[PDB]
Amino acid sequence: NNKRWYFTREQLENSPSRRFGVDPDKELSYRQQAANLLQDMGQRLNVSQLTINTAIVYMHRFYMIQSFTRFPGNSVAPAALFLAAKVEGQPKKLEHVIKVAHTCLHPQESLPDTRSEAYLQQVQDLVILESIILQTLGFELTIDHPHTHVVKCTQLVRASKDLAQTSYFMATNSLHLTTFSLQYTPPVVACVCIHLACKWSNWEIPVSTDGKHWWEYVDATVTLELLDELTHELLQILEKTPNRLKRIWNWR
Amino acid sequence: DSVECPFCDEVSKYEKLAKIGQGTFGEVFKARHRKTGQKVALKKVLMENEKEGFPITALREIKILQLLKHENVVNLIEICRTKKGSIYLVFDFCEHDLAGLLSNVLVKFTLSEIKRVMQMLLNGLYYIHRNKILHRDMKAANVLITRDGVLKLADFGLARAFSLAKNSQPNRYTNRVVTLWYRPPELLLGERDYGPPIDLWGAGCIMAEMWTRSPIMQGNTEQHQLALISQLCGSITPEVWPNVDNYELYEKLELVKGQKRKVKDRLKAYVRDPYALDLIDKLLVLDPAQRIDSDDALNHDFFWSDPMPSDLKGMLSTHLTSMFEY
Repeated sequence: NNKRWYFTREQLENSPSRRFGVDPDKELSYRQQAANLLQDMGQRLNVSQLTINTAIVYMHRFYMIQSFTRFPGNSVAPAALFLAAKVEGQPKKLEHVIKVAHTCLHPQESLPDTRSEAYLQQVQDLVILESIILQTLGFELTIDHPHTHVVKCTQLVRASKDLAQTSYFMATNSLHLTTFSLQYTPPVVACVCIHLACKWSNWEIPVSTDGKHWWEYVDATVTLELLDELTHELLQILEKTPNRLKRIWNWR
Repeated sequence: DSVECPFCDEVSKYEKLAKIGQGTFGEVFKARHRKTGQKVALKKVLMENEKEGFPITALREIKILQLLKHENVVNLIEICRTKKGSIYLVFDFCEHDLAGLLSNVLVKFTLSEIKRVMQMLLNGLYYIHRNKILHRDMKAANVLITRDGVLKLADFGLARAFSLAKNSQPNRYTNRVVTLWYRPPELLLGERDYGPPIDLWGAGCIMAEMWTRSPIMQGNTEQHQLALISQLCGSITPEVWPNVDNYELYEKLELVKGQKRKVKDRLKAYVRDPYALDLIDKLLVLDPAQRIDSDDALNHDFFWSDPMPSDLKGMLSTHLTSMFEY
């Protein structure tokens, strides 16, 4: 049902990769790295961030079933993206995605002979992997993202353009850096994004005319206590990320 | 070695039985769960060439079937693998299809039963349309009925999603869709901004097909069709169909100018009920924007006249214990 791809903290602890020698810390970075690879590729292939996100979700879910020690991020990403593209109405041609994947992972080396056996094999290799992805995901490829509610969630607190922008940034980085999307519904993540965006922008959301906080209008299950814990984890990993926070820093 | 796969069962857990439908992009077996005897239909994903990984149109179909969960729409149970590799679409098995019934002469429909069929068929269209989907392949063959007399629309292979065309940019959908005979005029004249009404037309061709037991307008090509249609509905003119001129094929296709609407008349001999006739008529309307819609069609007096819609179960069983399919 609709809980298959949502997990508990203990479940995330005992991942497929953990059971093969991978430390929690190690693993979380494999994810971030894959995400980065995706982000990079997707930009070059000129696909929407929406598509790149879908890819990233596929990737996340995938490695809740498969282990990094059996499937290296570097091989899964291109396949994930390739799939995301078709799924989101921006198909990219198979050769085209291999070329771009090559130059990202080996900026020096030159593309093999598109007629050789070497090349032909990495072409078969990607199709195979995309298949494995499909199967591992039980062909459940329709994905919903925080960004959908965060456009609606910012409109709900009549936010500034800046506060909106900032929110999206949180949203998108949440996808790259954390496993929130494997734990909390898109609505919820959107709240976490906006909350932190306020705290960062020293913005105070006014209590309802009733006494109800703004988030109750989005997902009833949301308690300030939670928001504070998540925004803390999110900010923590953001601080560890180079130059990242710089992009939303008020310099005036 | 082997890879973990919790959410995609091997199709081995089903025992193939008999090839039941040989449609395009469809190789349809019947099958039996080796454990529960549960009957299903297996549609193997064609991979004829597909030099671009998993067939996108397949992904489309798959997205759509997952979205449509309704009593008059066929049911996707799951998807299965083979362990080259193969992918199978698994549906709930249905015992008959309208094509198999209309052709078999051992079968007869009372006026009330026919009413139920159309009521079920139009309700299913109302649903998918309400979900912004076009079926784009209306034909008796794609209309199934279960043992318990439940009509289900099937084969969404050609189906696609549709959007509200404003912002001053008309849509560009594909034009060469839906079988020739059941195809509407908008498509023949080369339209690319069409909508729900194209399925409604199909539905028309079926209504008649319920009494005539045979596809009413059989044409060799797109030109022989357009004529054949005009020879029933009348001549295509701006008078009857406003702005029909704008089509590049209007008379740039040598259309027959002298024709007057002879639909009710040409059918009276087959279908007697005056209500049924009046419906078939508002369904086979030339101008798509003047053709009756799913909602209004249901509210038509036809579905609310002395011979009220009946359930079918009794007939199906008493009638035949065999499943009608080519």
